[PDB]
Amino acid sequence: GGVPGTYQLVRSFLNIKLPAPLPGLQDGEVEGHPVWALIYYCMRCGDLLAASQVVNRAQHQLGEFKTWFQEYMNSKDRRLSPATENKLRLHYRRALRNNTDPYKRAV
Amino acid sequence: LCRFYTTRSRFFEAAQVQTNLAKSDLNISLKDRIILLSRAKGNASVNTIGISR
Amino acid sequence: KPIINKVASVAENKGLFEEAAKLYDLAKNADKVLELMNKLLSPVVPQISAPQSNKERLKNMALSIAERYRAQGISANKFVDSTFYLLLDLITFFDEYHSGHIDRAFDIIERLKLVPLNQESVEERVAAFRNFSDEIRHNLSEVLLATMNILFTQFKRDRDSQLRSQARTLITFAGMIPYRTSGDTNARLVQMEVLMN
Repeated sequence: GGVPGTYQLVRSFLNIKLPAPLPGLQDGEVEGHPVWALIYYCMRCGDLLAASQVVNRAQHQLGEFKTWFQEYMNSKDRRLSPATENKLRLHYRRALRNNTDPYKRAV
Repeated sequence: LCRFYTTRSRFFEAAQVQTNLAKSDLNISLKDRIILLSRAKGNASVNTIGISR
Repeated sequence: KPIINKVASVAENKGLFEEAAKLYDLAKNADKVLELMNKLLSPVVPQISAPQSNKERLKNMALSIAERYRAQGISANKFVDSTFYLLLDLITFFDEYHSGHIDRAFDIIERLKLVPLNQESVEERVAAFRNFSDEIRHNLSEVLLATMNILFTQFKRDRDSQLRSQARTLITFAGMIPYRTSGDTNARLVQMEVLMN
């Protein structure tokens, strides 16, 4: 039938492994799936582009995460700049150390 | 030789070798002479330390 | 003039330097504007100036204060003022260094006559460091390394003797100067000079 795009595959992967919505998810959905689940399993499959497409359709919801992620995809060795890397880590550590969305924590 | 120079940020010396080669009477095709010149042009357009603008 | 300093004074006491500068600058109190502007710049001198960063947002206000302070011929005492325009030059030195414009960045540091490059200047440059603002001595570590890494890159590209001589100069200067992270810095400086030979 043809290997579908990593995005549509992941979407057709979320259908199975989470049939019902978990009540602890955050930042809404994207085309019927939680935005953070798509980002994680896309990065897990190794297709950062497929993950960034997900981000582009949730620009308003994800807040400042867009400019941070777009830097991660650009910078080599899967590392951000110390300055920006510091900005996000402190934010996560500030009030998101224990968030009800595990996929958000992971990413 | 030019590859050695460039990795050592000696771009001007590489541009010199490439240019002379392009003007020479060695058996070099026109298209190769075009590549040599194009590289020299790039290498001479960037700073090389110890050499005047 | 008083209340603008009163309001500027408290906001200064509450670590709101970026505001206290705008307020003190509103009352044309350059003694305080440049003082605070020295504190906000020193931490960001070696940092990477990137769009919307805290460097751009501070550098661009400092330059908007440099023009308006030259076009209007305003200046604080030479201590506060000298350091303020000196940091602005260094901020340019790293903005050129982080961009790969090695030749251009080398020329700037040479003008400042802050780091000696010929053995003859070591005695006087070393004495000057003693009375330069600590907002400058703080960033001496990153300046020596960038300058060294600059000579370091230019070496891989007579001239060899000249770079080698300058390499030595930086080391002896750093050897006679007690400063921030002199341990890691003095070691790295010596290693980069060995690879040259």
